Amino acid sequence: MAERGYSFSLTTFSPSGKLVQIEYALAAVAGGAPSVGIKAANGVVLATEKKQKSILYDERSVHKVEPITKHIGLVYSGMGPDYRVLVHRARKLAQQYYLVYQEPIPTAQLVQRVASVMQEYTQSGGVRPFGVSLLICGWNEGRPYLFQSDPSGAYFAWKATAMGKNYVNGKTFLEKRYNEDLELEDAIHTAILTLKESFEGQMTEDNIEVGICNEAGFRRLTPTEVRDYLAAIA
Amino acid sequence: MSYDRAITVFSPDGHLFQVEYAQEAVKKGSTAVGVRGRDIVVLGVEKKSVAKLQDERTVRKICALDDNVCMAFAVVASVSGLTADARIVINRARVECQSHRLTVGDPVTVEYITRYIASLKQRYTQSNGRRPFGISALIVGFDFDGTPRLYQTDPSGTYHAWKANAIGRGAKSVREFLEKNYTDDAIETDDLTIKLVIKALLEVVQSGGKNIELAVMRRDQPLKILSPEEIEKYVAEIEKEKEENE
Amino acid sequence: NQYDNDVTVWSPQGRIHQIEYAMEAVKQGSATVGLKSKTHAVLVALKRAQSELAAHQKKILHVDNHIGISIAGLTADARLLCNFMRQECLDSRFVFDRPLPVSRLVSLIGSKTQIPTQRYGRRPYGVGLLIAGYDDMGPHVFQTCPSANYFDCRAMSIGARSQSARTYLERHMSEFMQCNLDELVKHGLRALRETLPAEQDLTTKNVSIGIVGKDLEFTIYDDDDVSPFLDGLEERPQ
Amino acid sequence: DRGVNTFSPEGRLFQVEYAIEGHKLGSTAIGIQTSEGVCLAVEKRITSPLMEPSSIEKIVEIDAHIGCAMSGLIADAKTLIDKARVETQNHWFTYNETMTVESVTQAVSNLALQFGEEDADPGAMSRPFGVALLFGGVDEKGPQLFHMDPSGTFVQCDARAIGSASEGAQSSLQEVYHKSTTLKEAIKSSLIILKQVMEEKLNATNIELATVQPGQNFHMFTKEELEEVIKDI
Amino acid sequence: QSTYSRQIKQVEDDIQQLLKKINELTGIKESDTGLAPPALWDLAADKQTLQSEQPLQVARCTKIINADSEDPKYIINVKQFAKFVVDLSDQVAPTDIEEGMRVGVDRNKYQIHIPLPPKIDPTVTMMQVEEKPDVTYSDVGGCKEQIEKLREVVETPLLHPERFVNLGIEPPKGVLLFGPPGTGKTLCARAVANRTDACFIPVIGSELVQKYVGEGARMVRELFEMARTKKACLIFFDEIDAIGGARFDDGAGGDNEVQRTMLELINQLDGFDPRGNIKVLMATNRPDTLDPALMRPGRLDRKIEFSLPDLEGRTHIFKIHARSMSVERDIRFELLARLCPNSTGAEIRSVCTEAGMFAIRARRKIATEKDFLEAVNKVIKSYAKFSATPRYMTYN
Amino acid sequence: MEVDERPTEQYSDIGGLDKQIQELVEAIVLPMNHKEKFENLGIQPPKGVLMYGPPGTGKTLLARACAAQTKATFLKLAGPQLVQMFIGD
Amino acid sequence: MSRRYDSRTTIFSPEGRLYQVEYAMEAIGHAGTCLGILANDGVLLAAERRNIHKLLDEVFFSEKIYKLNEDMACSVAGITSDANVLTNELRLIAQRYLLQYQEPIPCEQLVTALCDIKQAYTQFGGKRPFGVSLLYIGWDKHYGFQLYQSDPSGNYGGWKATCIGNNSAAAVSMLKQDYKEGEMTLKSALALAVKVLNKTMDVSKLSAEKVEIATLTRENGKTVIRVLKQKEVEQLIKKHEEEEAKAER
Repeated sequence: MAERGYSFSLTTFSPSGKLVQIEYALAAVAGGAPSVGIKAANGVVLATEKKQKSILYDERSVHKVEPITKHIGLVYSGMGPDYRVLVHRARKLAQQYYLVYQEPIPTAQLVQRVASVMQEYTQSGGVRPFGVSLLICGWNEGRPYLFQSDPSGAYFAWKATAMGKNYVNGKTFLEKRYNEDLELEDAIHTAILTLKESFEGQMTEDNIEVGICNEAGFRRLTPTEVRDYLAAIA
Repeated sequence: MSYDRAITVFSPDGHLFQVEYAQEAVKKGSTAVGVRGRDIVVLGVEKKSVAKLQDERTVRKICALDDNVCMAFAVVASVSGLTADARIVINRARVECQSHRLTVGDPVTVEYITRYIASLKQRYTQSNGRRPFGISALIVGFDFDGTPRLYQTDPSGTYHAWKANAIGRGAKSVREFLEKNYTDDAIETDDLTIKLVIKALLEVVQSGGKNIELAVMRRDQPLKILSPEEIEKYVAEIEKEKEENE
Repeated sequence: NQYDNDVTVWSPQGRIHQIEYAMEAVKQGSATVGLKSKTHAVLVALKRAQSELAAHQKKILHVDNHIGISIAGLTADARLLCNFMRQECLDSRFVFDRPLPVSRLVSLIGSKTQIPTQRYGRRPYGVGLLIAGYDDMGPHVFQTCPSANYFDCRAMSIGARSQSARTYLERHMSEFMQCNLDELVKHGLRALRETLPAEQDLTTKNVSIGIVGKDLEFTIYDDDDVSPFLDGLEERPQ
Repeated sequence: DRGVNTFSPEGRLFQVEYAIEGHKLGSTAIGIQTSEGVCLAVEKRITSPLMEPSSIEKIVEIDAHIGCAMSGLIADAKTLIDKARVETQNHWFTYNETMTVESVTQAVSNLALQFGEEDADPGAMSRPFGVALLFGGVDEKGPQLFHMDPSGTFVQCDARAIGSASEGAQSSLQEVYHKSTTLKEAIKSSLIILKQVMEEKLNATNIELATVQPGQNFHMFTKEELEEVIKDI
Repeated sequence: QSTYSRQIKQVEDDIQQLLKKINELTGIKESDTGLAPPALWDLAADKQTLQSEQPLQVARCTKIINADSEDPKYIINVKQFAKFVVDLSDQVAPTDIEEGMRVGVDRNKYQIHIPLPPKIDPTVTMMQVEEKPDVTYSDVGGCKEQIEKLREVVETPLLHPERFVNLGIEPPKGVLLFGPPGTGKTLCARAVANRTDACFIPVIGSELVQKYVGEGARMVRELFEMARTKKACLIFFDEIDAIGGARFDDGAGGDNEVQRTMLELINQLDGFDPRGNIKVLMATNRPDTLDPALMRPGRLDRKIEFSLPDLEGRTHIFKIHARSMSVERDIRFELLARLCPNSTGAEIRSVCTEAGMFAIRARRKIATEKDFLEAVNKVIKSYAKFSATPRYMTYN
Repeated sequence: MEVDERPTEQYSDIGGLDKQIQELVEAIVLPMNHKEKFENLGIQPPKGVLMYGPPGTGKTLLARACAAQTKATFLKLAGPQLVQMFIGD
Repeated sequence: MSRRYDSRTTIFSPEGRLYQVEYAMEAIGHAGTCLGILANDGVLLAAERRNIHKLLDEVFFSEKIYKLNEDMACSVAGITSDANVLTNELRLIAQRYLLQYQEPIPCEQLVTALCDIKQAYTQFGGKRPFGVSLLYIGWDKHYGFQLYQSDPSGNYGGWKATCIGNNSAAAVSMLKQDYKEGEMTLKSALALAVKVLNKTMDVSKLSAEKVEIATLTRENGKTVIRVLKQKEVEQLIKKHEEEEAKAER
């Protein structure tokens, strides 16, 4: 018939360069799942916590490592429903680029467009902005790239960053550590070790999920493979 | 126009909280005096806030709504600067003025603008998301009869014809200071009207003719905004004169 | 308080407090009696005026020459429903060409007046309508409330202590169908006084008469054109 | 906000009851219906001797044959007049007859109560109007004065006055005027109550009087003709 | 005046210092306050020192308990706040020692020497009742209908309960006073009190609510009981929007305080025994802003109308106010009354008085017609405007 | 609070609502005197009765009236009295 | 409920002005600073990014200064989030006006149009006004070289050297002190720009990663808008060392 309810601003400016209600959203991604992203400089590899901690996981396509398109993949930390819309929206955006350019959407561009809805939800009454942060990968310009889009809509540029449990501590360890000039196989080994540092508990292959982006294209690594990398390194 | 509370609720006073709050919002658009002559109807505004790294155009309380109607704003208060909320009333007022030029192509009437504005403020009450206004405008302009017009409107929704009116820093107070200065000679002499506007602004502002910018508008010619430099020459003589009437 | 102004707070009986207020609004408004026969429908309404140098406001309003309405309550709330009832009846007449039944029309009015009772932050209306109509079956007087709830009566009276008027009506219920146009008014007059104190009876200029049928076209009698219909009344039946 | 659905247990709105108090601070308007015309009186509110009575009016034209004088809150009157003016002109093309004084008053009366705190549209409001309007004009049924009020009710009146004290200004008018009388005596009767209820006293730039006869158009009075009506207070 | 003020400042300082020494030093200089008639009393006074019955200690009898074994037992509360049980007075009547009665008991033996006048059992209720003046009808404007009902409801049943029996109803337990403020309701109320010869006890609702609620409960009960002792009385509760406000309790607001005090008053209205011929009079803005819960309409009886003066109505008050005053006028009472808008009675009454203050300004000593004309114009604007809150958004 | 009867205001002050009167006289007065019967049938004597409704119906009117007439041991307790300004006293 | 709250977004407050508009200015204070300076043959924008982090990859090299058009440039002072929406509105307006006009977009015209949207939200719609003040730099023929400043309050200003973002009062005076009316040329002005950014930051140390510098210089027949690569800015960071001496002397 019609709906009203809540249509006045719910968000008030705090002197910090951010609003109060968005700041709270960033704590939400912190209590979210561990996800790590490191740019290997010959592809980008992104790794995420497979589990939602029930430890019955049986993945064959239900992943949180998802190809949007030919060379873009997304792994996230935070909310499930909020993420599904970003994935559906991302394909429409990538393709929007694919129609005009005949190449899909660069990392920078995809970020600008996803970011505008996340802010929209803030300023408006009767909505709340996402609780999701994205680790976005891509191969554009002849270089691998990795961007971080936060639940606010702000963007921070990162060659390596960590999300989930102990995210803050995660960023400083990466800032010092981050590597480049890595072979594909090595890319996986470094990524898994960084995931060990963020994520607690058991890792086997139904606890962590890995996806790689390189020249051939983004794909999502089979549960057998992840296991071989995990064992290999200290 | 979307909210989820009423914009105002009535009182047994018979005042509108939002219109009175708006009156202070329009004194943010500082003090403006306008006097009506025989052939040049003149308004002048307080503060240009010159620092010679700025432009003079951007701070204006003088706004051209058409090229033969112009207005300067305020009402009552003493509250802080800000051009902007007043500027918004101008942006509505300028469409309102322009739509009439489409309808009647001769120099459009002052009366039309003031009436539309009173009704415009009541209407905003009705919508829950719309912020009301309550301002005073010094409408200046010419008819198709070629006779001078200076009209003024109030937050009470009421417009009156006048030979001199001032608004700002106490609306009744700047107006009364002009009532003293007025004589019958003043309005026919072209020269005399200009001095009235400058004595009123010179009261609330320090070192005018840098904070006094005034425009004359004419029967045959459109809006002319005078340079400040030629206004300062007047301020020096006129301030001599201002002490005399007091 | 503010939990009684909310249209989203209810009693443990399951009654919204805002609907309850809205029924009373009628009751503070002046008494109107609406009766039917098998040839006519009569609307008798009690007037008011501001001054002795003034004529009284018709509480009988003109819709069509086959249907007519009488108001009791707030005039401004009345006028929105009035703009709605005129729009629907005229529609019916162009498209269907049937001299619209009363019974179909009131049910749609019931839908609209119900909408503010469900809305948050919007008040119900609070005017009572006795709608008189004449269709090919014969006359009906339907009464629609500030809620959906509508009545098909032979005679009804609504307003102050209206229960007492019904008693006179019930004693002469059968008679109404036999009686004439002239008498139906006189039986209305005799009901209308029961609502008011027994210290007072009606007068010529506080009575408005609205006559409906298709054996006659719609008429409003004001303050001095009331007199022919008025003669024949009994002073306070108890 | 604080309740704008507010009913008393008697069964009327508090908000409507609040609306009258606003009228009382505002301007004063007298409308008298005569057999020989309708005369309309209104307060101009002088406060400088520089405000020109010919150039500005508060007796305004609904049609070229119909006038309305306003009282109470000025902003509120303007909104009712602009919708009423168009309704009237549109009526004239269609019927080719002047609009009854009653016909225009009914339309404006719809706007007075329709308020509610939330679900508001232009046809609704956030608070009821506190203006009473005296619509006076001459039609084919003769000269009529219809009165519209803040409660959004229309009533025929042969004399109504509303102003500083609505009931007060009407009680002075009840003593003087008689129902059927000459134009000069009706014009005199309008001025006389007006100065006594007000703080302000009778002048020729203090008040504005315009008279509509039947068989005439609406005429707004000239400087001289306004001064002629002042000699008989 | 900077140099001139220092001189004056120093000269006072020195003179002032010297004064301190003189005052202290002189004193009363070893004199006796009693003088000559108390000398005989000194000898008495000494006999009393020897005596055990002097000094008495004031106490109050709290409760009547019988398990009698000497002469009737009563428990009194001593003002050192030790409870002691004492026995029937040494020679005075048992009918003088009652519950809630004051008694003088010996300091050394603790038995009732003599009973004393009653009541000192609450501390707070005694404080809450204040002074009583009388103003008469002359001084209070109007002889109107609104004025007339106040008398008929209050004066007639209390003065003669006979009239009220004849009709076949009881003299009101309750009575309701309503009308907006600034009309002289309190003034009218004082005026009927003298005629009736019915004592009026004024009470303030603002004292009743307090931080911790319970004090106001005991106060209200104690207050009814005191009034009950008085015969043909009125308890007039003025300026109440506690026992006078809206029915609602938030449950973390000052609204809790209101609800306990109201709730005991309901118990009192019915009574432990009924209250035939006892009136409580309550002032509210209008009866629709008063509880449907505290208002249990049979007991409250008549609601007496007072309403905001009309234009005709204010013409009437103004003749009374003017006539009472000493004024020399040429202009008439009706003109000036029509001059005023519908606002309040209070502006129009102030005109009569303001014309007298303009006379001192004018350099007369009594008013004149021109002072009168000046007073209407300033007064209408001044009092009405420059007041009231500029919000009625976001309240309960 | 200590026993001493509270007066009758009579049940023949309220006509109608007869059914309701029967429930009050049975409930309150009978288990007090006639505890033996409440035990005989097999029930405990009540821990009380709550009288609720809209103001002025006679909820209090019946209880006080009936209790005096029958003769009962009457304690006079008032809820607001019990609350005090000293904390938990 | 919703009727028992305050936030005074569309409703005027006791102040005579809305809370939401005044609060937006506070958020702008603790976010990265943007300045525009005037030169004789160009105009330039210099900005501090919202990233205080020690490691940036440069995925998007516009994280503060976005070049809208080939005739215009903007900066962001405030929250990057409200900027994202605004950036997309600007790429359309700036190019639309140009399709019609065939003349480099006037700096004034752009801001007044934009400011109208900023005020629209606060007045109606029940949305808060954007937490971003945008600093527009452009060139049109009839004013010359320009800098205009945009607010959430719908206030515009015609400037020759101004700064908005963090510690703005200091910043505008510092730009006035070093740079008078029409004094300094484009190259020497780029140095001046970095010098004020080094002093005024939310968090100290000025680096290539923390700064982005943009030039409007009119080339041979076209007005060229470029965002300088990290490499070029670095040559200006040493130039900014030289500039500190030069202001004093």
